[PDB]
Parts: sequence; structure tokens; C-alpha cells
Amino acid sequence: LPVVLIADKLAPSTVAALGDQVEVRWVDGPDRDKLLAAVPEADALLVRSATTVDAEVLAAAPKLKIVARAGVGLDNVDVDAATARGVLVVNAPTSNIHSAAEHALALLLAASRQIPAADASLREHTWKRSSFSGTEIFGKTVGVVGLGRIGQLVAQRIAAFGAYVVAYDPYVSPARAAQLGIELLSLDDLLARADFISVHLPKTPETAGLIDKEALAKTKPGVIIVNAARGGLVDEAALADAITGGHVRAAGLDVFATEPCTDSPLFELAQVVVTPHLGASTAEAQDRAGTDVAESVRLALAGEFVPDAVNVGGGVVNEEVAPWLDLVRKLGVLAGVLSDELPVSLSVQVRGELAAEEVEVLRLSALRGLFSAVIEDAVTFVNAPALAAERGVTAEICKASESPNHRSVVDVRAVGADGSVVTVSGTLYGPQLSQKIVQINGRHFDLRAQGINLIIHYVDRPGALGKIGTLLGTAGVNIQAAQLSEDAEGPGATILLRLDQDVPDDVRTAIAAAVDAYKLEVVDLS
Amino acid sequence: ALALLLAASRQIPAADASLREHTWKRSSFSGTEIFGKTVGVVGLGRIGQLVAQRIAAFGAYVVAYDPYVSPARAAQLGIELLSLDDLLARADFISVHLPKTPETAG
Amino acid sequence: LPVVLIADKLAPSTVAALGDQVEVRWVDGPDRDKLLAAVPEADALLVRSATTVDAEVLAAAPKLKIVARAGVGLDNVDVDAATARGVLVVNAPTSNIHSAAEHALALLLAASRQIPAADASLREHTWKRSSFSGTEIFGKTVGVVGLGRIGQLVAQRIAAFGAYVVAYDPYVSPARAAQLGIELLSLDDLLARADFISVHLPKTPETAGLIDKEALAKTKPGVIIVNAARGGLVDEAALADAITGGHVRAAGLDVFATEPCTDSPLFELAQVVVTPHLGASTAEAQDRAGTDVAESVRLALAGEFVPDAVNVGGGVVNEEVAPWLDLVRKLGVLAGVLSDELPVSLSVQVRGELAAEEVEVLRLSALRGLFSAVIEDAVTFVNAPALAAERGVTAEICKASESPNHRSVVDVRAVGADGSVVTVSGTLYGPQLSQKIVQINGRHFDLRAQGINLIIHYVDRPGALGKIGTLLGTAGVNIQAAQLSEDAEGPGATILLRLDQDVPDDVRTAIAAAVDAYKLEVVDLS
Amino acid sequence: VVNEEVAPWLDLVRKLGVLAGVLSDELPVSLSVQVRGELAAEEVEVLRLSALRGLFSAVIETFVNAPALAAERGVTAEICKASESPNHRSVVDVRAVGADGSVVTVSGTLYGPQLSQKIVQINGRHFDLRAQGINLIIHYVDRPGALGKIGTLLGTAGVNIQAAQLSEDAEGPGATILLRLDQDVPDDVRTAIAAAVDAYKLEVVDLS
Repeated sequence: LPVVLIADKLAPSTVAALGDQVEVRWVDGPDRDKLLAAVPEADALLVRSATTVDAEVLAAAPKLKIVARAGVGLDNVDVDAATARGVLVVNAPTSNIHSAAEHALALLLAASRQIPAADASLREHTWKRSSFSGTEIFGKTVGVVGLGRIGQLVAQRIAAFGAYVVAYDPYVSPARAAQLGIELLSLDDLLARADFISVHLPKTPETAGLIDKEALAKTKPGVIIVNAARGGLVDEAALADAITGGHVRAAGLDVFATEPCTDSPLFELAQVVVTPHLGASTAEAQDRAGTDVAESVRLALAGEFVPDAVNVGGGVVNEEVAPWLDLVRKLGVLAGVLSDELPVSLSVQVRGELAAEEVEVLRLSALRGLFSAVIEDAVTFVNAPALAAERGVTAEICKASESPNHRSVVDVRAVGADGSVVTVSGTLYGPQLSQKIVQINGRHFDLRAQGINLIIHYVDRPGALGKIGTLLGTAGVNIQAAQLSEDAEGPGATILLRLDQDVPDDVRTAIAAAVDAYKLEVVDLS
Repeated sequence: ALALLLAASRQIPAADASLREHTWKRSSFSGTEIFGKTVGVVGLGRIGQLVAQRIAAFGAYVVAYDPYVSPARAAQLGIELLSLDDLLARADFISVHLPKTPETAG
Repeated sequence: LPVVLIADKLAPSTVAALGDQVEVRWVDGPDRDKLLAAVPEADALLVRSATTVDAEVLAAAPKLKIVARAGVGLDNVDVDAATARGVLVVNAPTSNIHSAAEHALALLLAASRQIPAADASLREHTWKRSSFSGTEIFGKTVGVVGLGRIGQLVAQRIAAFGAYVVAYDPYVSPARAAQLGIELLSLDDLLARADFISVHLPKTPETAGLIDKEALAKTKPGVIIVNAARGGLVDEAALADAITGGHVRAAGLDVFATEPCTDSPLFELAQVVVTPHLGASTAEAQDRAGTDVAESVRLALAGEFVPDAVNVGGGVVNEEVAPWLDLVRKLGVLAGVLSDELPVSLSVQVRGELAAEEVEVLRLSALRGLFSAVIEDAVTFVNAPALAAERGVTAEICKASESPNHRSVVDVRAVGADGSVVTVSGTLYGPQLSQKIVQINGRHFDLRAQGINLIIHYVDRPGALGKIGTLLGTAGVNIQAAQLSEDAEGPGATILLRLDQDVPDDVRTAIAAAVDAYKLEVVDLS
Repeated sequence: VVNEEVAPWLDLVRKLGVLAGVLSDELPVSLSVQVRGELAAEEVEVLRLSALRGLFSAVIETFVNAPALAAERGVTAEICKASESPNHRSVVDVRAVGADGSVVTVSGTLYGPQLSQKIVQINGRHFDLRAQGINLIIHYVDRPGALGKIGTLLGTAGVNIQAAQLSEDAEGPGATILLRLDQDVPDDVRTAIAAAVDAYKLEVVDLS
């Protein structure tokens, strides 16, 4: 009878979802000696955040099948390690959404009404009612930056206050927004137009420090801004500058560029409400984490599908199909990048020898690629059913016996809402099974799918390759591989380069001007 | 009203103060989710009805006590009318307001 | 133990899907005396096409729950009668698709290669090999008119011959086409561009006689055309004219404007292959019809959902929600008509008192509305799950306690792929519960949702109402009700009229010119 | 009877031989043609002749004079057929060894409806270029500016590039490059290019 080791503060009621087919025991997880002694006969490991599920732990745990995190975060878990030992990692990704949206709302009201200061004022014994002045919400515009689950929640709640909602999110399809009854804007237009901004981005180099000194300066004077989402999404220093200057009326942070956080100058400003990362401190949110994580462990031990799965592990993937996960992920990205807007759907097409395999994971990989920009690292799998409902993009697979050129090739067709298609293809071959991008939109070639790749679609005149190469040489950037050809027909040609580092902004720009680029992108294929 | 209901539910002022004092007392707070919970509104003047409508969007059920309110209006507001007794038994939150008849209130 | 009366030639194996929870008996259906005697204790009635399930039959059958048709057609069934007696009608809508696509293909090849004539030639004992000349398919363009299931099937098959496929179908979303790897064209562009045309439209006044003398004249000389779909989709006389003139090379009809068909002049032309409605004459297609219809009867007797359902019956619908089916159907249409293109999704919104009801059927009604143009009559319900997969449009419901003005109102938001929204609202009120359209795109009013309604969106100058009214008066057409107002802002205003008959084409045109219409539509709301 | 499945390969393999030659600095002492993949099932001896054929067109000012022409210059041909191809469904490898011992390999394939002859390997670097038009190959020192200078000089000569692909080498401090030009390179430009990137080797050959 399977053993489930619970190594963090999780109530047995909280995990009654593990039927009576399992023997459930507890251990004091943050006690290394005890934990290590306990894990050896665990089929399953539930943890919260106090326990660190380490390289050492997993090696101590040779019978392990599922390490489950009752929570959203993964920082206390070394997934890559679990992946390499065949151990399925899972979490509770949607267990905190309600508590966190509610907190965003709390912070928003608390800040517009100077609550803790008022409350503090009666705590000192003074009637300073005349000094306060709050901001009314009815009829105001609210800008939601990032329209994932929590942002869509906050959007429903705030809307019922009679606010207008607008959002910025290049990773929600326009139709999906419109269904939510939300107007999609460039982050420029939101900034200008919102009276309230609540931010709801994951943390990704794409994202960190979005709302900088330069962004705050486009915001409506009188803005109230709220970040209950991540780390340093809104620049603490530039915020302090704007509060003080009065340009922004108030703020509410739940999260800090670096926590534990004790010494910010934000704690000296009054008009800024702050709380020590409370968004998910709710008995309801912790129980949900547990009950969810229980259910996943159940599915996982019945050998059923595990949609909350973070990675791959156990025979859930053939050795022959395994190496294609990463590459298809890469096509996904690329197809994302080469698209004008966000595709309404991915059509993963698998041809040649590979078509004999179970290749349904590869559809998950493509999506995981396409959405790299709003997905945090450790996550490798994601919920397709959930993704569709939330953002409104889907994916499907099609197998085909014949592969025209290579023995096996995977083609990713990003389809645009308007009927247009971008296609990107890769294969693997050779004793090393290296990843090669072998087609982009009718253009065949062979490039290692690795490193920093620059892609340009410019005007085909003599010496454009010159201009591009020579500009790069001046930036002191080496080219590892390059490829160009035709455009279907017309003006325009298409180049792709592996470089040894990023192209800095002014340089990136100079190139667009020198070949008169239509489009110019830079993508990290690692 | 909604502001105070959330401040009280997430302990905002106590929390904020912890930081003011330069302590990381994250581990000291534990709040209450509104979602799926039942909210008692006592008294249904325009404000109480507005509050009923703002809370329903948090996904809470709203019951309320107010014997002079148009029952129609209450069902349009998504509200289940109750006796003050039953509301008191079933409420996870309660927000009290001027009733429809000013000072039928006790 | 439930009784299932099988009144047509259907094998017991063919219906083994009805578990052993039922007592199954047969009757000679086309024998009225026998049938009528048999039906009284039937809980269920399976028929094929020989039996006519009549007003008389249903009244003879007071215990009846499901009349099931092993087939696609319904002409042998009076649904409206079954609807009014609470008896659920069902069919096998997708049982013939493979046999019918294959037949289309058969006809296409048979005709391009003059097969029956060749075969006929060896039957007379002559080696007339030198006289024949067939048409090769590889590299040719094939135009598929109507991209429903069968058309998408034919499209996959023909594509594997190395043909290019293009299609005309304003009721498949552009993204859906592109996923199928098909280029969507105006029927004008298809006509010009196709070397082969196979047609795949249902029969609807929208549709009957599409390919007329005028259409055939835009087709590529050398076209081969194939109609295996419906009745008279391609005009028999105009086809005969073009075959003879040589402009079209060959044809293949499986179906006839009026069948039984014995005397067409098409039977005198050689280059036209003809067969007596064989598309579904396949033992595989009949067994499928049966096995499908069995399964529906099973679900229906377990009181489970019945997706193949053609109508409503049994407590599957509250009396209070019942009268809203038709009206919401009407919004669906309207929302279709007022949209620039085909919506990617319908957002049915139900507000006020009605929000207390089970209103999931209303989502089905909206879709049934939107697709009226490609749906045959008797069908009232349709498969939403199937609709989405096929055409790529979805629908959802949202309930809301409050209705701003009326006590109950339903709003249908057609959302465009590009994020734009058309909204059309109706209610019912009064002792008669008459259907009223009460909002279109921010404009509130009160119009009976019945009759022939003309809608114009023209330029707002003085006397435009004059021009419109006076033009109509000259066409001798009476106006029963009218409504106009503002456009959001800008130039343009919007009028809606109930008329006692159609606006003929030249007149319809004259109006557009006189108010300088942007858009002008005419819709039958019955 | 040359088999319908093999016929399209003749011209391509001829091309492979023009490449193997123009690329060896010394005239070669052996030429080795290796068919791998589905083609191996066919009788491909006539491919050897094609290879030898290009190879001698590209060095000496028919299909039966060739084998005897070769022996008169010490060049020995060999051909190989193996079912295993590790990437393409079919691929032919032409291989020329020099007196000293230095190796050159070039590979082609056909695929698609228009079975287009593509070049695919040059010394263990992978490419997918149409084996047609005037191509310029360069083996040079891999450093920043290299690509810049090649382009700038070509541009400056009014020479337009149709397609091109370059890759850094397996282990050397060098890199390779293949460009399709719309016209030939005057000799001086060839030399100016060579000097500029420290070309170990430069060549222009015309794959009509």
C-alpha cells in the first residue's frame, strides 16, 4: 500500500482526497536528519515551503514518484533534479488566485482611502478626520497590466464598482479580451489612460522592472498604483520619487524586489500601503493548495494524467520522443516571435519516422514555447485545457507518414486570427541529436537551434548583408552561423544569425535603418 | 464599506504597521477569503444595495435583512431576503447599513 | 422494461448498442395497420425512411419518448408534431459523411475519365480507346463550395492527389480554414480559379440554385463540376447549356432538383456522369446510421443528454425558459446579419429574472440562429461541441442578477476575431409573451421580432428617412414598424423596418444609393 | 535502363563532382561516391560516372570515355551503397582524396514535388542550398567583421547575393561560407575578399 510522506504543516483533512488506498505519514520536513531518514520508503512527497526538496533528498528517495508542492511557488524544489530521476513534480497553480485578487483589491482600496494611516491615527488618540482625502472609484478607469487569471478576477471585481476596465497583455487574444468585456491597449495607452493600475505579470526578464521611472511619467497625475503580483515589477525607487513629487497619489505593494524587506524608503512614505507578501496568506488558500495537491497525487498514483504536472517523469514519455520536447519548445517560441500578433492557435505537425510515436506532449511543448514570455522557469508542461480558457489560444497535433526531406521533422504552424500562417520547422539528427531549425515559411536550411539568434526581414538590395555584418562587427559581436534567402516574392529578404551575445538597442536600431528593416527580432534559443 | 471589509479581512493596517516598524512579520498574519462565503447585509438603503452588488462580484452569496425593501429589487440585486435571525446564523461577514426606512433600524 | 419498436429494415446486431435493459421488437413500418397497432406500448421508435412517423402515429403512441431516424434526412418525420407531444426526435447526422465524400470523389474521377462511357463501350464490343481523353488532377486547383464535414473530407482526399484546395464558405472562420490548410475565397474567385468544383451546401433559400447560368459563365473553360450534395444546387438547365457549348468539360450529379428523376436532358449528354442519389447507399453508412441512432436512444432512455437531438422534448426545458428559445434564435440570426464577417464566438448573456432558470439551451439557440443559413429546417437544436470543431465558432452563457431596464433580457454579443463586438438584445413580455428586439449596439427600443425586417446603416442627413420611406412606397411595400437613431457618434444613423414583403433587388440598391448606405440587410424573422 | 528513381540524380551528382574538384587544391588521387538512404536500394553505378564526369569537366578542357580518362590520370573511383542515412531520406556523398592525404566532401539531395537538387554538406558543415547559379565558397578565419567585409566588397562590386549560409567550423579557428551570386566575381574582387577575411580558400563555380 503506497506511502505518502507529508513533510510540512498540512492537515490530514486537508488531504483526505488521497483515498484510503494509501498509507499517509508526517515528518518534520525542515529537520534534515529526520526528513532524510523518513523519505526512503515514500512513494510520494507533499511539501509546503519549509521543506527543501533537494538533490540530496531525491537521491535518498529511490521509490519516489511525485513530489507535490502545496502552493504556487517552486523555489524550495530542484525540479531539474527530480526530472532526471524520473520524479514527477506537481504544484497547485490555481489555489491562490482568489486570495491574491482579493488582496490586490484590498491594497487598492486601502490605499485610495489611506486606511492604515487613519486607523493608526485613532490608535494614537487624535481626531484627524479633516486631514484625509480618499479617491472614489465609480466611473474611473482601471488599467490591468497582465490579464492572466488573477488579473481577470481583479477585472471582474473592480468592474462591479462601476469602473471601466482596460488591460495590457500581448498574450491574450483580442477576442478573448472582448469576451471578458475588456479593451486591450498598448502599455503606453493604458499608462496614459488609467486612473488605477493594478499589475499582474509573472516575473521574466521580459518583465522585471516594467514600470520604471520612464513609465510612471506617462501615467495620469493622481494615479493610484498597486502591485500585488511579483517582486519588483514596479521600480521601487522611481515610485518613491513620484509619490514624493505627488504625481502618483498612492500605492500598495504586497511584494518586494528583494524580500525579506525591512529597509525600503517606501516604508517612510505614507501614501504607500505595504504588506509582507500576504496575497496568499489565507486559510482558504492554504487548504486549497492542499486539497488540490492531494488530488494530483491521487491521479499520479493511479497512473492517471496529471495536468497540474510541472515537468516530465516516469514513462509519461518515450526515449525516442524525449529529445524532441526541447526542440519543439524552441519552434514554439520562434513561431511566436515571427508572428505579427499572438496566434489564435498552434498546429503542431509531426512528419516522418516520429509519426509512429506518442507525440501528444509535443503539442504541450509548442504552447510552452509560445508562452515562454509569461511562464516562469521550472514549469515545462502546462495545462492546455486551462491555457485555452484563460488566454484563448489552442494547440493540436497532426501526424503524417511522409516527411519530404528529413526522416522526421516537426512543423509548427502558428495560425493568425485573420487566417494568415507562420510556419517554423525543426529536426534532430546525428549521434548527438542536435536541434536544428530547418524551415521558416517556405525557406529551407540548417541552423543549430541554440544561443542568441537575430532575425531580420529587410529590403533586398546589394550589400545589405554587408551593412548588417559590418554594423555587428563594429558592435564587437561575433556571428556563429547565418542564413538568408528570398522572400516568397517581391521586395524583402530574410536573414537569421547565431551570435555570441545580445545586440544592444541603438545597434539593433541602426541595423533596421541600414537595411530598412520591416521587422527585427532577437531571440534566445536556450 | 468594501474597503473596511477587506482591510479587516487581510489585517492591512496591522500588517502595514509591521513594516513601518521594520519587522518582517509575514509569518504572523492570516486572513480570510471572501470567495464562496456568505455575506450578510443589514439594511438595504441605496448604499447597502450598492455594497450587495460590489460583494457579489467577489463570488460571495448575499443574504440581507430589510423587511421594507421591494423583494423584486432584492432579487434583482442578487439577494436572498432573510430574517435578522437567519442572516445572523449564516453570515461569514456582515456589513450593516441604513435600511430602506430610515431608522426602522435598531 | 422499456420497449423499442423498430419499424424499418434494421439488423438487431446493427442496434446491439441498446443494452439489455430494453425489450426490442420489430414491426412492418410501411404497413399502416400493423404500425398503428404496434406503437401504443413503444417507449422508443426507430425508423429508417420507409416508415412515415406522422401526426396519426404519434397520437397513437402515448408512451413515446424518442423517435429516432437511422439517417440524415427527416422528410419521413413530422418533428413539429413530435415537439408538441413532448417526443424527442433524433437522427444520425454524421453517419453518411464518409460514404458521401467518397461518392463525390467517385463522381469526380468517373467524370474526368469518362468511365461509364468507356465501360459502356467495351459492353457493345468496340475498341474505341482513341476517342477518350480524361483530365489529370495532380497540380490542378479544386474549388470546394461549402466547407462542412463532407467538404472538409473531400478536401483532405483530393489534396492527397496533389491538388490545390480553395473553398467558399462564409460560415467557416478564416482561422479554421487555415488550420485545414485551405484558402478561403469569394465564390467569384473560386469560380474563376478552380479547375474542379465539388459542391457541398445544404439546401436553403440562401442556397438553392447557386451555380446558375451566370455562375457557370465565370468558371474556367475546361472545368469539371460535381454536385453530390443537394437537390438542385447547380442549375440543371444551365449546366446542360454549358456542357453542350463545351465550356464545362464534364459533370457528375448524384442528386436532382426533383427526384425521382427519369427524364432530365442531362441523361442525353455523355460528358455528365449521373447516379440515382447513391451518396449514402453503402452497407457501412447504413450500419453507422443504426449504431449511432441506437446509442442516442440509449442515452435518451437513461435520461442522459442527447447531442444528436433534433429538437426539444421531455422536461429538457422549463416552461418559463421555453418561450425564450425562439427569440434567442432570432437574436442569433440578427447578430449574424449585423456582423461584418462571421463571429468567432457568441457570448449569450442572460439578465434579470430569467437568470434564475436553467438557460444552457439558450446558448444552443443563439448558435442555431447564427447558422440558420446552413441549417435545414426541422433541426432546432445543434451539436455545439461538433459545431466548434467543424466551423470553429463557439458559444457561452453568462447569467447576471440585474437587468437594467426590463425584468428579464437576453443579450447576444457576437465577438469578431479582431476583437470587435456586435450586441443584439431581446425580451418577452405580456400576457402573450411576444418577442421584442430591445437593443442593437447601444440603441434601445421596442420592435416585434417577426416578419421581414430591413436594416439600414446610412449617412445621417435631413430627409434620409424621407428618401427611404418614399422609395419603399413606390415599390408598393408597406411598413409595419420602424426605428432609427444615433450612431454612437460620427456620420451614419441606423433604421430598422418591419415590412409586409421582400424589398426587390434594384429597390434595395436604389435605397443604398439614396441614403448612401454603408450596409443594407434584409432579414426574415420567422 | 537507368531507373526512373535514379535519373534525377545524375545531374545533381555531376554537380557534386564539380564541387569535389574545384575544392581540392591538388588534383585528387581518389574520388569516392557514397549513396546513403532510399537511393541505396537502386542501381546507382551510373552515379559514379556522373561524379567522375563533373570532376573531370572541372579540371580538363562522355560517359564511357571518362572511366578510361581517369585511369590515365591515376584517379581511382569507388562507389558505396548503404541503407543507413542518419538525417536525409537519401543523400549522395562525393569524396576526393589528395596525393598528400587531404580530404574534401560534398553532398546533395532531391526532395519535394519539384525535386530540387540541394547541396547539403561541405566538409561536415550542413547547408541547404540549391545546386544552381553562380556560387562562391569561402573557407576563412572566423572573427568579427568577416561576414561584414565579404558582403561589403560584394555589394561594392554591384554583385547581388541570392542566398547564403555560413557556419563556424567544428574545431578550427575558422568558418565556412557559401553564397549564390547573380553574376561572376571579377578576379580582383575575389582577391580583395580573400585578403580581407584571411581566406584559407576561395572558389567560384557555376552549377547550371
